Amino acid sequence: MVGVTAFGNFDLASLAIYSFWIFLAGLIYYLQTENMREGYPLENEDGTPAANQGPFPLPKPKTFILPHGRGTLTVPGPESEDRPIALARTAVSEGFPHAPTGDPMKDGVGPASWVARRDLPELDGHGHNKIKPMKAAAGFHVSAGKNPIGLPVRGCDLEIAGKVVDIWVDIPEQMARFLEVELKDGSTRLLPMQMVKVQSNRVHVNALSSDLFAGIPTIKSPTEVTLLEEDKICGYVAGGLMYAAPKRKSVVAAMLAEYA
Amino acid sequence: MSKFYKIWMIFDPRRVFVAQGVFLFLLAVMIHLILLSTPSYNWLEISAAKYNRV
Amino acid sequence: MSKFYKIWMIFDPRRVFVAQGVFLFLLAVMIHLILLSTPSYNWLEISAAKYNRV
Amino acid sequence: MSKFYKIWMIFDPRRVFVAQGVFLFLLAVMIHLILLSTPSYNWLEISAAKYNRV
Amino acid sequence: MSKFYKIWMIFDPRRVFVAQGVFLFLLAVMIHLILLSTPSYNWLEISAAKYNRV
Amino acid sequence: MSKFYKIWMIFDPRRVFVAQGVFLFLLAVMIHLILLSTPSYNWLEISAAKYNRV
Amino acid sequence: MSKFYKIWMIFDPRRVFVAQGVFLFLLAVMIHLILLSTPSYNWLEISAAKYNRV
Amino acid sequence: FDPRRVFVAQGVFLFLLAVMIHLILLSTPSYNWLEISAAKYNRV
Amino acid sequence: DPRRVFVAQGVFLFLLAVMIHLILLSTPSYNWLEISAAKYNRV
Amino acid sequence: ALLSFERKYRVPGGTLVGGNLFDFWVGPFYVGFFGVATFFFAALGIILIAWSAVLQGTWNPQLISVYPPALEYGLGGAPLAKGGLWQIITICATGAFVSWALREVEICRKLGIGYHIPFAFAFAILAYLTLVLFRPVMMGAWGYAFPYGIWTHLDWVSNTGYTYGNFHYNPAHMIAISFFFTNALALALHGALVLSAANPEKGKEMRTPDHEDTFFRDLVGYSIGTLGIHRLGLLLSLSAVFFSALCMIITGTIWFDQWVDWWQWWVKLPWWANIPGGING
Amino acid sequence: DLGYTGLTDEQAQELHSVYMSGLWLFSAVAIVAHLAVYIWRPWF
Amino acid sequence: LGYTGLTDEQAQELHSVYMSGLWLFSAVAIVAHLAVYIWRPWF
Amino acid sequence: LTDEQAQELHSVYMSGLWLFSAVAIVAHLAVYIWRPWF
Amino acid sequence: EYQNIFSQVQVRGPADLGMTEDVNLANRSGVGPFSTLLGWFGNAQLGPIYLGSLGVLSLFSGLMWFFTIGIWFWYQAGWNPAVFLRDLFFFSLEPPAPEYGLSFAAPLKEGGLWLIASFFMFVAVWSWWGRTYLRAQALGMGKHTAWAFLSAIWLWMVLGFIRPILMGSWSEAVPYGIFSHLDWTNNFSLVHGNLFYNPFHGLSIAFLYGSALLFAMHGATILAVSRFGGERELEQIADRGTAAERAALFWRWTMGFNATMEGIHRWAIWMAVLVTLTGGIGILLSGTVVDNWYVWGQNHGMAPL
Ligand SMILES: CCCCCCCCCCCCCCCCCC(=O)OC[C@H](COP(=O)([O-])OCC(O)COP(=O)([O-])OC[C@@H](COC(=O)CCCCCCCCCCCCCCCCC)OC(=O)CCCCCCCCCCCCCCCCC)OC(=O)CCCCCCCCCCCCCCCCC
Ligand code: BCL
Ligand SMILES: CCCCCCCCCCCCCCCCCC(=O)OC[C@H](COP(=O)([O-])OCC[N+](C)(C)C)OC(=O)CCCCCCCCCCCCCCCCC
Ligand SMILES: COC(C)(C)C/C=C/C(C)=C/C=C/C(C)=C/C=C/C(C)=C/C=C/C=C(C)/C=C/C=C(\C)CC/C=C(\C)CCC=C(C)C
Ligand SMILES: COC(C)(C)C/C=C/C(C)=C/C=C/C(C)=C/C=C/C(C)=C/C=C/C=C(C)/C=C/C=C(\C)CC/C=C(\C)CCC=C(C)C
Ligand SMILES: COC(C)(C)C/C=C/C(C)=C/C=C/C(C)=C/C=C/C(C)=C/C=C\C=C(C)\C=C\C=C(/C)CC/C=C(\C)CCC=C(C)C
Ligand SMILES: [Fe+2]
Repeated sequence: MVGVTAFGNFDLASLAIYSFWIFLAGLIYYLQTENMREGYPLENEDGTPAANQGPFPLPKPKTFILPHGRGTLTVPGPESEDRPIALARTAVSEGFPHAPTGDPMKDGVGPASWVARRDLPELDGHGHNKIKPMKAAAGFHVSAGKNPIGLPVRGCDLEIAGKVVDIWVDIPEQMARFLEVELKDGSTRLLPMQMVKVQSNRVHVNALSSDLFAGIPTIKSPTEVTLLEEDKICGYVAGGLMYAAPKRKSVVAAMLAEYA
Repeated sequence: MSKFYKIWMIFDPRRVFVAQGVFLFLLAVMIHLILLSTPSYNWLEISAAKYNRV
Repeated sequence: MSKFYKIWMIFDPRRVFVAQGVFLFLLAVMIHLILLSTPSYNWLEISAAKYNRV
Repeated sequence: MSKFYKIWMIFDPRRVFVAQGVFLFLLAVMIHLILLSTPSYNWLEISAAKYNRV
Repeated sequence: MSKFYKIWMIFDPRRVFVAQGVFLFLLAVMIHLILLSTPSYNWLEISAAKYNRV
Repeated sequence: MSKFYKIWMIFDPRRVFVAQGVFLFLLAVMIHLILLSTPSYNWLEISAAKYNRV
Repeated sequence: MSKFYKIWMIFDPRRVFVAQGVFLFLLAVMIHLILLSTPSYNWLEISAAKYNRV
Repeated sequence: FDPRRVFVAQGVFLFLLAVMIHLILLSTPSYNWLEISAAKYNRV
Repeated sequence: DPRRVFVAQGVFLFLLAVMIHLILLSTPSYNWLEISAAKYNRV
Repeated sequence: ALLSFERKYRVPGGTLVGGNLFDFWVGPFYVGFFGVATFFFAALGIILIAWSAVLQGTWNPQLISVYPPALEYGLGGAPLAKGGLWQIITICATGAFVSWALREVEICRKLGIGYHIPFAFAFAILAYLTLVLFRPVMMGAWGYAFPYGIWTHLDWVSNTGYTYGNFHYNPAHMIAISFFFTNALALALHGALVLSAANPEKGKEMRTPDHEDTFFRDLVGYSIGTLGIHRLGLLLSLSAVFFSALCMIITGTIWFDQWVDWWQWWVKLPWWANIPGGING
Repeated sequence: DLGYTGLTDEQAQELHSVYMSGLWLFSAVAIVAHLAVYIWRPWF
Repeated sequence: LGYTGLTDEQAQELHSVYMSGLWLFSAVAIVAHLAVYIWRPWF
Repeated sequence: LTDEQAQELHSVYMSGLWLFSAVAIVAHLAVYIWRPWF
Repeated sequence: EYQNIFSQVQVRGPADLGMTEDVNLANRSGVGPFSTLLGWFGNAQLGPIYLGSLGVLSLFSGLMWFFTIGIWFWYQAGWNPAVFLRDLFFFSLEPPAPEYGLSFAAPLKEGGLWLIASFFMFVAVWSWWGRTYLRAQALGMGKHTAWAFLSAIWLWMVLGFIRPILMGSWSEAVPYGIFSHLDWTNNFSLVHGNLFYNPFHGLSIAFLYGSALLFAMHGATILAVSRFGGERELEQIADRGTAAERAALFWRWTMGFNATMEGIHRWAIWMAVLVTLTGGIGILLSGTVVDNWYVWGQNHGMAPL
């Protein structure tokens, strides 16, 4: 079949390439349609629906049947965020920042934001709790690397705000998730591991300073952690990067601020 | 043939009409390009021959 | 042959009809291109020869 | 041969019928392409030869 | 040979029948392709040579 | 040799029989292909040269 | 040599027997192919030369 | 030392080393028992 | 860990011995088999 | 305008240069100082490619080609019509890519996330600079860089590869190709696994990460985990690009011959270099 | 009333009737064009 | 059988209208095939 | 499925199968008469 | 800054035997050892692996394929271990010569062994595909992995089975050997004109580059939002959190559009599948329809002349 044409130069090479162009257009449409299942419809900065919705229409809803009798999530659906946002718009026109009205970290807006998830712990496959302190877990032990239990915890201002008591691990996943860090208030806070730098003599936290360690949202029950409060803790620890920038003893930051 | 209308209790009109419009335009472009490719029925070249434009 | 209708208690009409439309269009395009490929049954070339176009 | 029907207490009809349709279409395309490949039984070239078209 | 039937207290019929169907079709295709590959027993060429189709 | 039967108190029959069937088919295909590869014992070519097929 | 049997308080019979079967088959195949590779001891060619098949 | 792992490693080692030695012998034109036997008994 | 050290040592010793024997077998001399064949008229 | 959830994140700050001069959005796009710069550079580059189309004489998008200066110009400038437009477009492209990376830093930073994304984009930027800047400068002329054409830079790839015979024998090349193939395999497996967990057999409950580990351990016997798979993906892609840059930086610079001649060294190693038989000897 | 799209019988008939009116208008324009081309230059 | 959701009467109605459409399609195909065959046979 | 359902479904299947087979036999005879392959 | 590239402290405890729905555990083996080296990057646990009927079929066929190629390599070195060591990358198990065509009459030594090894490889790969499908089915999961593997198998089948049949010669399949199959690739390109001017070759390259692109993008995004538990993706699909929102907003403010925790994986699977899909189509057209791609490109507005 080498080289006969149906018309002009059109052969199976050309038929295949044009068929692929059509198929690719259809596939791109389908992929974007699947990706329009969270966050839509679009809205103005004042909450009312926008005149924009886009060239791509919303897909038909599909239902996820949650495991462990948690119910059903059907998407796309009506999305509200079931919490008040403490922001005030800077300009009357659109596409401008909304400045925080009170304390930004702690009303939970910006990089310190959090989401109202279900106030329940996520479960492993067998139904138990997924994340658990070392003492509550049976058989787990620090297996390699510098064991952080018993070390002081230093903030971004080169003060020590507490010291490590226990590790929260993720049972099926077999990896450490939180540092239970206890202050000389006596109450304990949770530290995401990916926000802490475990050194030989010291657990450094670039995010926060000592005075902000007390503000971390504490845990409802003392052996478990729910999704809501994980957002709450993670959002505050992470928003500490911008909102605790002044209080930080960084050579390069002081360098640039003195020049600026 | 009388009750072909029940196809619309099977198919959502919006999706069907979008697909139909795309299909019809693509088919029309197909046939026009096929006609333009052949030395005859390439109406452009033919009118160039008839009125001695070249 | 009389109870072939129970195929619709096996298959969802929507999916079957979409697949059938795609299949029929693809088959028709197949056969038309096969006919266009051969020097005979390429109705374009044949009519151009018959009426002495080029 | 009388009680072959019990195959349907082994196999789900939906899956079997989908597989059978796919298999039958693929086999038919197989054989048609095999026939088209050989210089004889390529009915296209042959009719061209018989009626002195090209 | 009389009590070979006890193989069905060893093996689930569904899985065995699926595997057997796949095996039989694959073997048949094997042998047909082997026959088609050899210049003799490629019945296509034989039928082309016997009736002066070339 | 009398009490070889205790192998079945060691091995699960299902797994052993599946492995044995696979092994036997693979060995048979091995030997048939080896025979077909050699110019002699390739019974096909032998038959072709015996009846003067070419 | 009398108490070699205590190897079975070291090794699980199932795993050892599977490994042994695989090893023995692979070794037998090894040796047969080595014999087939050499012009002598390739019993096929030797029979072919004896009975003059070519 | 786990006796099972040691025994498996030892068996693999012994067999692999034997195969290597036999292959080294078969490589040389001499010591190739099959081929020198073929030369002896006029197999050419 | 004595186990890991011993395994690495055994692998090292065996591999090095094989390399040395191969180096010897490479040279036309020191190839005990081949010089023996030359000596005893194996050609 | 805004996603249902976007407004609580649109806050001031977290930007490297310019305070709140350009700390605003245009539609969904965040602008910033480096957004202004990258729009300028991208616009100018696309315009200059169109002007190349005008000068060359074609309007076929697949035939437009902007060739670098010829070899005799060395590392100096060339007339715009015969090599200078390529140089200006290269400067515009480099500026656009770097501004894009810095704008990504600003966005990562307003949102409070790590800088892995501008990190990984810097690897691609360095591979591009290896092909366009480092190797031709180390090697003497702008004429060793590739033209800006859809099908004419493939000609550059082919000619450069066949200058050294079969380029398949470059070893860093083989490592990079293995990384690319492994990356595509891992991407397919990861997408399939997550989709199959979220979209199970049809009407039964949504799966868990335990099911993903179970499936893959049944398949081959060692699951890597979610964090593991994302680490492995980032590292596979970055290693592929790094070894591409290496294999091309060493080519024509410290290696000048056929690459199978490089592979020749293992064959000639003392304890087998003389044995008869086999493929080699 | 399969309810797959949610439309009722009367809605279906109304929509199908207006569709078919549009379809026959399109078909009529196509037939006029085809006759014009055929008269101008036949393909049979 | 209980696999999609339709009853007997719905199945018969849908199948009847399908088959009417199928035979209409088949009739148009037969007319086209006869026209082509008369115009230029392939047998 | 039960016994009666199985028999009913198998009977209608086999009617369809023999219809398909009959059309295939007619086509095969037509082709064979037109041009034999044996 | 901690970059989350390597775990900085590890933990372990009881091994996880895995979920137990519709899975015959008689076939699942026992858990293997824990690797401290693998634990610095991902999971440290090895095993347990499932060993079924298709598992044994695939293991047997693949082992015999590998063994057959190895025995041919040993023969091809003259049974010398040193030559085998030095020419391991230069050995080749080459298909029959063109004059045999598709016939199985090639002697054992110019391609009977190639045919035997190819049969073993066929059985091994298709058994593994079936095993992928059944492992997905046993846990009640979707069959997405089976279809992506089917795309890879499509390219493999075109390279070794379908194209040789279309060209009527076993001589045009791929030899088993490292440098030999690389030379097969180069010579395939040389014989048919540039494959660079094969449009489906270009599409395949586009989707391979896109795979590397998209998967660097996605790994970097997930590692950047792993501070909010972003790596736990099934739960973010189930119950959206701030990691998902921050990822979506990063990509929306960067390039004007974003995805979902769910939908980025549809992008990923299609981006990876299209590589071998378009590659198989291009190789199938290569030689069967076009035998000089550069001339074809000249004829189709791709090359200057
Ligand atoms: C009407 C007018 C006429 C118009 C005509 C023109 C039409 C234009 C259309 C334009 C395109 C529109 C969009 C297309 C993409 C849509 C994707 C989609 O909708 O996903 C939904 C759906 C999502 O499933 P889900 O919701 O996640 O599952 C939830 C369930 O609970 C769990 O469900 P599950 O686990 O059971 O999953 C089942 C399902 C879900 O699959 C997945 O999970 C995703 C896997 C993605 C990879 C799939 C590719 C695998 C490739 C197989 C072999 C490749 C080589 C084939 C040969 C190449 C062609 C020559 O599996 C599949 O669908 C894949 C089957 C692959 C068989 C391919 C056989 C050969 C081709 C035959 C064509 C028909 C194919 C089937 C069509 C019907 C499907 C129901 O996924 C799919 O159905 C995949 C669609 C497959 C499309 C065809 C695949 C090959 C395409 C070839 C392109 C060639 C172009 C031409 C070039 C050469 C020409 C000469
Ligand atoms: C001089 C050489 C030629 C050329 C010749 C070819 C040829 C010939 C081909 C390609 C192909 C490809 N080339 Mg090219 N290529 C050239 C230049 C390039 C350049 C470049 C920058 O120069 C690039 C990026 C590429 C890139 C690509 C890929 C997009 C594509 C292969 C997809 C793939 O992953 O296959 C690898 C994946 C597979 C082969 C699938 C394997 C699947 C099976 C199931 C795996 C089984 C494993 C087996 C059992 C082993 C088990 C092991 C144990 C389990 C451990 N080529 C030049 C022009 N290239 C292919 C293609 O599709 O082209 C259209 C192809 O055939
Ligand atoms: C406030 C401070 C004020 C200080 C003022 C005093 C500074 C005095 C500076 C005088 C000369 C500076 C020399 C610069 C170093 C050049 C290296 C050199 O040795 O030159 C030899 C070569 C001579 O090339 P040649 O080919 O003619 O000769 C070969 C060189 N020999 C034989 C001598 C070994 O010149 C170059 O390398 C030219 C490089 C051009 C660099 C321009 C880059 C533009 C910026 C954007 C870069 C990013 C995009 C890259 C794209 C580039 C365009 C495509
Ligand atoms: C290369 O190979 C070559 C090309 C040479 C040879 C190729 C050969 C191949 C094998 C040819 C294959 C042919 C196939 C098998 C032919 C199949 C034909 C039939 C199955 C197609 C069916 C057509 C019927 C269509 C037109 C149906 C139309 C009906 C619609 C108008 C509406 C009806 C739909 C519903 C039921 C209506 C209302 C809905 C409810 C609510 C009542
Ligand atoms: C290269 O090799 C070559 C090509 C040369 C040779 C190849 C040879 C191969 C081996 C050929 C293989 C042939 C195969 C084995 C032939 C198989 C034929 C049979 C099995 C196909 C079956 C056909 C029957 C079909 C048409 C069924 C039709 C019935 C439908 C119309 C509806 C019936 C479905 C249900 C039961 C009806 C509803 C029932 C209710 C109660 C729900
Ligand atoms: C000392 O070590 C020992 C000897 C024990 C074992 C070591 C062995 C080592 C040396 C093995 C080396 C293996 C080589 C290096 C593997 C290379 C594989 C190459 C790279 C594969 C590349 C491409 C191969 C693919 C394309 C093959 C595709 C063929 C499939 C499509 C199946 C073909 C279907 C066949 C032709 C059907 C024939 C059916 C029967 C009737 C013959
Ligand atoms: Fe992911």
